[PDB]
Amino acid sequence: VQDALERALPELQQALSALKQAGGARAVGAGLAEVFQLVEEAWLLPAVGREVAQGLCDAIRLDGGLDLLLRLLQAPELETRVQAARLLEQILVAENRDRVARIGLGVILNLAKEREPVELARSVAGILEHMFKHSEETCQRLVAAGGLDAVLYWCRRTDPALLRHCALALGNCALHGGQAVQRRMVEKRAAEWLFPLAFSKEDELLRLHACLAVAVLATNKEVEREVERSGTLALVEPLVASLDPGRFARCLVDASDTSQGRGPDDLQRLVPLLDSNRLEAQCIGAFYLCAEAAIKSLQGKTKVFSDIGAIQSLKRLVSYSTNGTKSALAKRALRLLGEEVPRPILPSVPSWKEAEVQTWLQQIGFSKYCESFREQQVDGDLLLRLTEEELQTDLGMKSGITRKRFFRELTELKTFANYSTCDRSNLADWLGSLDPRFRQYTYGLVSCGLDRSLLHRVSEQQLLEDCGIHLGVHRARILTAAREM
Amino acid sequence: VQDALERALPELQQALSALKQAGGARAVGAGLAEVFQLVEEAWLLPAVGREVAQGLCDAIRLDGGLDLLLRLLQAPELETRVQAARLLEQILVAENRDRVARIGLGVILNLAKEREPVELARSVAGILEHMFKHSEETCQRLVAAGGLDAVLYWCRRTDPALLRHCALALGNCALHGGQAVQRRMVEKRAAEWLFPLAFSKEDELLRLHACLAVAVLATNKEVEREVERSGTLALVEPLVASLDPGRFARCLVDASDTSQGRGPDDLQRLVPLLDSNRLEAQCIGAFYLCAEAAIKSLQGKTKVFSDIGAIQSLKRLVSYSTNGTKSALAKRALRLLGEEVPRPILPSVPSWKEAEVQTWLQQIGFSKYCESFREQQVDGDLLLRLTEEELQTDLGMKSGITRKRFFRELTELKTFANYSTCDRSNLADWLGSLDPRFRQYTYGLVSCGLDRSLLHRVSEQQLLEDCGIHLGVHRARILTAAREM
Ligand SMILES: O=P(O)(O)OC[C@H]1O[C@@H]([n+]2cccc(S)c2)[C@H](O)[C@@H]1O
Ligand SMILES: O=P(O)(O)OC[C@H]1O[C@@H]([n+]2cccc(S)c2)[C@H](O)[C@@H]1O
Repeated sequence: VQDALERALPELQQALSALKQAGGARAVGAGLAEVFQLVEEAWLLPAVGREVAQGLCDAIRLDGGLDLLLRLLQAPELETRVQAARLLEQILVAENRDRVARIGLGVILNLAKEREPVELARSVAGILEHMFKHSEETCQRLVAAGGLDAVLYWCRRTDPALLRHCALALGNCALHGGQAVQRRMVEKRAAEWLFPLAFSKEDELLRLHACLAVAVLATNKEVEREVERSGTLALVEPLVASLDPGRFARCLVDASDTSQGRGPDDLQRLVPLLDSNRLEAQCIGAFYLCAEAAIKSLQGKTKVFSDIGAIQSLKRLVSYSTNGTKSALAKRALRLLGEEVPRPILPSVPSWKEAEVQTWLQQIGFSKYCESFREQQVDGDLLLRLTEEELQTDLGMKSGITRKRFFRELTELKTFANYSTCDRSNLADWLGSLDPRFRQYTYGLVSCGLDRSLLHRVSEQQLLEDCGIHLGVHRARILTAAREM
Repeated sequence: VQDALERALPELQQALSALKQAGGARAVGAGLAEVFQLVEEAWLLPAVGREVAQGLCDAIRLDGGLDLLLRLLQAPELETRVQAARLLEQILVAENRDRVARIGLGVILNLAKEREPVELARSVAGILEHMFKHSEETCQRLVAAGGLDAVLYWCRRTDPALLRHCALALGNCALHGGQAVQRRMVEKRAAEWLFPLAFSKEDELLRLHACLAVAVLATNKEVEREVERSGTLALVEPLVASLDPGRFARCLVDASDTSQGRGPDDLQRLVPLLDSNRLEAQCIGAFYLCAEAAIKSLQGKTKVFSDIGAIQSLKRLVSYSTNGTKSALAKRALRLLGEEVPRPILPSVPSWKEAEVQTWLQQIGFSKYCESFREQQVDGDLLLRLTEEELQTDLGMKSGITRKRFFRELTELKTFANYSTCDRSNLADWLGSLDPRFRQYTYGLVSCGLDRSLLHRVSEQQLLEDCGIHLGVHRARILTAAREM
């Protein structure tokens, strides 16, 4: 499908040569308009626009296109600025992204001080958004000085494209930025400014991006207080519930902000939102994943999600979902990828009987051992207290790899199980507060009769032997937490 | 092919005898011209010039030819110096190199102070450039005092041949010199003076050697700050991308600076540039390797690369390349040697399924066990956490040699894998900052639940058992690094 490359690269080289030869303002503007048209038609090329646009961006990278665009962007006249920034925001691929991070930092901030031209402001917002898509060190250095002031000022504006770009930029800050970056942004009242934007009924896209940024901020368990004080959290769920993934898929074809799909890096960033223990974050992540799933199915690719690994997260959500809209979104996405829909699994693992054990074993595809469990009368308690030796000898799992897979499944089930039948001190809640996966040990401690009050007097040997916590790091963390009452 | 040897040895002996008998300036000049012509025709002898020139250099080494040239180079008249140095730069093989390093230090420097004669300066630059190929202590001593000033002054000159000699000299200083030598050169503003040279569009060779020196300096992670402040880094990639190795091969036949190939030691120095973790350095290394591959294939030698080991680096680059220019260069170089081009492997190693495992196993040529991997349902997580005993028993690799080979392949894959799916504290980035190979351990730490923040509270036993870091030295280094936050 390189015919388009042979169609565009000669014209692109000619246009780049003209742009380098363009010393006059009119010639600069004409060349910038031509290259902008070329990159736009490359982007909108049906079902193949992404890779051809990336190739055009690479061809711009050679011949020093980036420095030429920066040079034209430093010109006194605003026409050069607007045209150059319009071109640049379309071509800010990861390679050009890091090149700008290395070289062009500081001029972009200075021209971002030019908040008055809204037409320029939209393009500058796109530039800084794509910069936020870059690594975290760039996030601190840019967001600290040029980020919050410019993004908040343009959020206070009313133009739709600028607000949409600002919301996307804030979402990228929340995703690629560190917990310190999110903390600083939250302290900068960013959520409070986003609250009208998410409450702005005009555009669904702006509200969606604002909800995404709010959810990613809520993933930080240190600033969530003022985050929920913003009130957007109670707004996130009704919005995602009201919207239709199929409707969103049919739309955005005309408004091609994401019509050509979304970068695998962006989806990889989104995936952690599923296992975030925050219902709004999981809702918005599921909605985005379902929308991108529909878009890719229209394009005809589903392997990218498996490469990212969202399949496992979605299936775990389906098996361990209590909400209705989360279940609907996950099932719809899985059916969009042409994947099986697992039946929800009964959470009362401690009270499980043989039927539940057989069902769960068949669900993890371990039928070869099912009868043995049925032979051994395995129930919830025994399954929860199952050990390596018992699995190997009594149940005949003589291959270590199979035992490792079984213990991985058991770890997942333990982490996402409800122990309300047995515990009474909410030891599971405390362990999850320390770390989600720590919940895997909860029943063991319950099997030991340990209590929160008694936790400060437990020992390492008691943890390893009685509680069966094989990992030394987890034992050390638990002991350190328990020593502090 | 000793016919050339018996053609040259008697004539060379006669010329050496005449030069020894030459007391007058005119006789000295005549003898020097004759021996220079002989060594020139010996070097340019088709496809066999190297060994015959080496034999001529050995014949000069005997009969005190080196000390005769030194004494003539100590003469008052400039003509004798220029002729003697013209001969010497051609006859400065490694043996003559070390002899001059032992004996002729300081007189060469003193005549290098005579920077005014540009024709003499060319030969002096050649002498010092070849001298930089010697050991690092000699490099320290001689480069520290005379080399820097002479090369900077001659770079300030306009002679293309002198400039090319200086660029090659700086590249040799960067390669053969130690980290202290590189630091001293960087402190001498070397890259800043190189910037106009690389920016001088006239000579492709001069720009290429300047970019080579810049890249080798950039391999140092202590002084790269001012190196990228020089600005040549943004120019390195366009140069290598624009040029064609075939163009470099068909050309330079007349300008026989490298038309007879390059010393295997030089290629051995070049190979580390491929695994230098810096895109520009790998680009220039790949370009040089492809050019030398073309030259050798035209000559008909490919085993030299296997002896040097560039095949492994090229294949690792091809498998684990994200850039297009590097991929194209490495693929073309491998096709020059008639070696298979491996298919690039999916970087999302944690998210691999059975098909990816089968593909990777077939790529490393471990087909004999693929079905077993299929039988045990090994996936990315299991493969990354696979142990010695599990491999030996479950997968039936009873021969420890095969297990060591498989674990070496797994170590390489881990070092070059992408863990962004699993980790979130960028622990891989920190480990690579400590040491690239340390990246192999990252997943294990991720499997242990360890992050950057808790790194300072890990212990040796936790590293050995939970993280499975078998090497005690690596464990000690990681613990020491973690103790310092
Ligand atoms: O996520 P990616 O594409 O690697 O990087 C973002 C860059 O791509 C352009 N873009 C992506 C998608 C669809 C359209 S119309 C345009 C953006 O303008 C930005 O420059
Ligand atoms: O070749 P090596 O061992 O890297 O360098 C040793 C000597 O060979 C001469 N030489 C080799 C080949 C082609 C020409 S024109 C010249 C150089 O003058 C150098 O002093």
